[PDB]
Amino acid sequence: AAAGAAPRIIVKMESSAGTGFYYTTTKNRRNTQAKLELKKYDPVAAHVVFAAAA
Amino acid sequence: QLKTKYNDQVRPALMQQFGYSSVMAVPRIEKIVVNEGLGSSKEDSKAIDKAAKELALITLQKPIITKAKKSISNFKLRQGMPVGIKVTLRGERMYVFLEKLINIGLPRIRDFRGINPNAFDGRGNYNLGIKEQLIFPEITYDMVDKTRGMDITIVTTAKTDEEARALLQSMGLPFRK
Amino acid sequence: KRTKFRKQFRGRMTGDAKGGDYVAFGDYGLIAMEPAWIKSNQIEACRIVMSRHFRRGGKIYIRIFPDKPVTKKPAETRMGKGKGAVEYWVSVVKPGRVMFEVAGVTEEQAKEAFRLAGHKLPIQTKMVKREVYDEA
Amino acid sequence: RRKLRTRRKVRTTTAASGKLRLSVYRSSKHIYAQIIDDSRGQTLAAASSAALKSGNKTDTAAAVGKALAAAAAEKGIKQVVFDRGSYKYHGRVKALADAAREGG
RNA sequence: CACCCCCGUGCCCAUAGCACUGUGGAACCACCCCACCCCAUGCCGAACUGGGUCGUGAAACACAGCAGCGCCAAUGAUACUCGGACCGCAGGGUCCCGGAAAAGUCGGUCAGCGCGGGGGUU
RNA sequence: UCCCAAAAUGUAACGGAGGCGCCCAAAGGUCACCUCAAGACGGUUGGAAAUCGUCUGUAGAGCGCAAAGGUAGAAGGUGGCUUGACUGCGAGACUGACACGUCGAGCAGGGAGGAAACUCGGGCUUAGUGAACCGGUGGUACCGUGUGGAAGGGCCAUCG
RNA sequence: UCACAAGGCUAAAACCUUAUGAAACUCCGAAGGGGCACGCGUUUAGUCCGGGAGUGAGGCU
Ligand SMILES: [Mg+2]
Ligand SMILES: [Mg+2]
Ligand SMILES: [Mg+2]
Ligand SMILES: [Mg+2]
Ligand SMILES: [Mg+2]
Ligand SMILES: [Mg+2]
Ligand SMILES: [Mg+2]
Ligand SMILES: [Mg+2]
Ligand SMILES: [Mg+2]
Ligand SMILES: [Mg+2]
Ligand SMILES: [Mg+2]
Ligand SMILES: [Mg+2]
Ligand SMILES: [Mg+2]
Repeated sequence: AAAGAAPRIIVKMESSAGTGFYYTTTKNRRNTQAKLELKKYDPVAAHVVFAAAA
Repeated sequence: QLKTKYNDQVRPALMQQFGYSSVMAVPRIEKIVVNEGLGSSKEDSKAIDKAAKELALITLQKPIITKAKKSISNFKLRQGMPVGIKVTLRGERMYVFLEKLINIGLPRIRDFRGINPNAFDGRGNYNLGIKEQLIFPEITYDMVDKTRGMDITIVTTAKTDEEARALLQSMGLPFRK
Repeated sequence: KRTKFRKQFRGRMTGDAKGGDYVAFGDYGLIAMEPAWIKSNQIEACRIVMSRHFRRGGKIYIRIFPDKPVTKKPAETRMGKGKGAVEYWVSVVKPGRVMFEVAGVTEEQAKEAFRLAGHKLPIQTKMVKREVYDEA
Repeated sequence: RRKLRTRRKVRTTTAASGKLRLSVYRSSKHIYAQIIDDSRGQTLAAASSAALKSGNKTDTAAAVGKALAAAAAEKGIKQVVFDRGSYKYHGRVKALADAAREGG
């Protein structure tokens, strides 16, 4: 969207699977503070949980 | 405990007094309800801690923090924040704390001569809240900080106020005449 | 006269008078005959006329009331740029509607106070006298 | 307070489900577990517990689960839906369950 | 259902609701009693839950009475109005033809139709 | 979003009012549980309003924001577990001049909650948006100019 | 919901009788309209594929 973006930021959720695959959504930094930890499907295998890469 | 038996000896007392066609159709006692509505001006975490302590030490039952109904009038009010403290006593511990009260409470009350006999819950029940805390069996000024007071509400399953009244008194209760 | 708080602007349309064609609160009554608009000041005028003629005190029921905002654009403006800003207030008196009720005065007094009010009015009128018990 | 029952009741999609729903009633120390074809205003099987009970008051749940499911064998009922009540699926009505849930 | 009654559960979603009122008890329901555990309380067996009585049917429920309230609601006429034609400078209004309300008056109503089970008819 | 808008949709004006360019890691998925505003009587600080109790109580409340519709058998308030705020698709419609846009059963992989029937491909819904072009980044090994490599492009993703 | 006429009543609000306005009020609610099936009954248009357009200032009641 736009640059200034203090609350909510487009973060990319990259896999642990080392496949290559990632996701994108938004986190508030008011409430995530540290990191983001989520469990979604991987289409290069089946279902292997990612972490909030920059 | 014993108080239960005394209720069961008030039961033919009120059966005989009122001529009830049934023994369950007689005034009984549902819960005791202890409120502690400090807050509004007392926004101190320390203070609601103290009220928790005091309540837990007299009533022998954990107390609930009844928050602000989120009504925020001109003066000091707000959304979801501690403003009152409730402890609902019924059954056993009701009878235990209530006997603690007739026994050691209103007697040890500074300048005591009974309470208001003019009608309460005209539906047929009766409340009565009580002030000071320096008039107690368990509360001490040698185990607190400042000085407070509370609220008390019984539910007589009566049908009018004369019948409530009767139950109350013959259960052992001071009516200031 | 005016309403006290509202929404602001309005519109215009017509057919015959809803309620009420009947004579409550009084013994004699004055009735519209024409689909007018009626401004505060026009009533104010009728009120002051009749109030004077009755002296102290009689009894005066001003049934009609101006809730309708009428606007007028500023002086010398080309159309558009907006809607005109609330010039004055009208009360949409439809025919047959009873505008006035007076009582505590003779028939004569009523006739006169009426006629005097009538000459101050944008529209023809007629006076009448009770029997209209549709309800009470 | 009637909210729990009419809640789960509508939450059991009556007809469009296909399956048959199965009532209970363990409030008193007598129950009624009915089996209903919802749509048609008719009640199929059923297996009460007030025409002799052995003696058990809540221990007998498994019994009438097994008894009901027994009626279900004969009438030919293999599919089901569990219409509980204000009853929070725990002990007694869980017994009636597990019982019918094997003894079909 | 054989006749009643009670328990569940439905179609119906107030002419089916509420109040006042009477009836009801071991035969279903209810309160009841106990709770260290299953289970559960933003606190408390109040509620969910669990072991079970007697006692009471007073509360609640079921049933009956009732038209105070609520709800349902005519005919008659009217409002408006398709479509035929008209008057008024205009605000607005009329005639013919069919359709036709709302509110109100008459009233109507303390519902009706099922399924299953239990328990009774010396 | 409402009114205009003439009881189908649609419909203009420098006509009449008001919001948006977000927010939420729980405000989502599921599972389970709870019922509101307000007034009247009586209640230690209070005493217009606080917190407790009884009675009334179909919505006179609440829904992150505008309003409209909607909603008490929940969308409203609370808790447990959670990552369906998922890939590969899309029967069939709504809607637009086109491009767009919207709803969506059902199949596969593979998971979440539930005892289970089941529900979940974001949020009660309707705003929270930017077509191409040129470029950044992670994967991919489709083309690669004698051949084999590599520069470079292409594809899916994605940021400006 | 907002606005409003006389009175009651009360400490003013709520509430009671009487009484009324509303594009952005609605317990209700027509005439008419719109979709679909038939054609129970008359009549002539339609739809699709392809060639050629012009029009996109409208005017009055
Ligand atoms: Mg005409
Ligand atoms: Mg006619
Ligand atoms: Mg007719
Ligand atoms: Mg009855
Ligand atoms: Mg139209
Ligand atoms: Mg146009
Ligand atoms: Mg270019
Ligand atoms: Mg690349
Ligand atoms: Mg490359
Ligand atoms: Mg009516
Ligand atoms: Mg042009
Ligand atoms: Mg043009
Ligand atoms: Mg034109």
